[PDB]
Amino acid sequence: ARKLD
Amino acid sequence: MKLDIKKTFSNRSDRVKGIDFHPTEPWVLTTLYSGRVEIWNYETQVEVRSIQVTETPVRAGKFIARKNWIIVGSDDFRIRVFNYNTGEKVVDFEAHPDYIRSIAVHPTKPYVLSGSDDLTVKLWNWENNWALEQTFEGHEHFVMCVAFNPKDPSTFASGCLDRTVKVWSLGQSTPNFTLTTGQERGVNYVDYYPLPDKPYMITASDDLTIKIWDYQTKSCVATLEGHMSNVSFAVFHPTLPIIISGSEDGTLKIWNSSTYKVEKTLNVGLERSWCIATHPTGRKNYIASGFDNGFTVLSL
Repeated sequence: ARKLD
Repeated sequence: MKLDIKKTFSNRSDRVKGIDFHPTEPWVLTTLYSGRVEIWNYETQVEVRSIQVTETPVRAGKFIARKNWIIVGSDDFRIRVFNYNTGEKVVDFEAHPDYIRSIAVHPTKPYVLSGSDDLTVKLWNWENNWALEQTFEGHEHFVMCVAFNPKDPSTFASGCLDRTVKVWSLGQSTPNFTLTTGQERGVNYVDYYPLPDKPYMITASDDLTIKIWDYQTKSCVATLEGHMSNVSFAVFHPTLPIIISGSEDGTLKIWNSSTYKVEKTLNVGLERSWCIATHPTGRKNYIASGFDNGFTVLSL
């Protein structure tokens, strides 16, 4: 799950 | 190579994902991972207005000063516009079927660009009932950043996790060109040098690098190395001969824009850096950055 932050 | 950096205002808050300066009021907008947005007067250190917009992250936010608006985009897929004088919610619509990462506002025309995890950039016209005027298709991963060319805003750039920047013309369906950046973990950010003397763009990547591009030759002019974790952004300052970058390594770096060497590293103490704004006309040479634990406004 990329770039959630 | 003389810098004089002063802290104008810093405040603690939840993670700041978007940030923007008002062109004529001493205000900064912050958009937060918590779904809140805040407008601060950084001279008086007092809140102008704040809104709990949603419960999802608001990753993108800009002033549209000529309309007395802010425009924000969030992980609930929606674009919302608020009048900052009254607090009126002006519009509220689903813009993409996925997260909104970036919003850009045209300098003269009533156009907004949004970039999304849906692999597209979309163009909205607020003088035509916020119509979807065009969708730009071609990227193959999340579109992380969109930016109009300030010198020719009939064109804009998109930076994408597919490792490319695409430069487009409004009204045309394919890119005028694609930069294969060689930044193999993707592009997080793209910015234009704002002055007429150089046709330059700049890209930041998870691969720890920043690259400068000549958009007429499509060549990489320079690669800036030094950050120790993902580079969230890199921008040219509008008045000073510097580039400012920020990273999940917790630092801001100021680079000489002629030699492309680092001049100063700032350990802001707010953990990871996510976003950046520069005052459009260089008032006090202000810059502002948003972090995990708040934001800071610095005069240079």
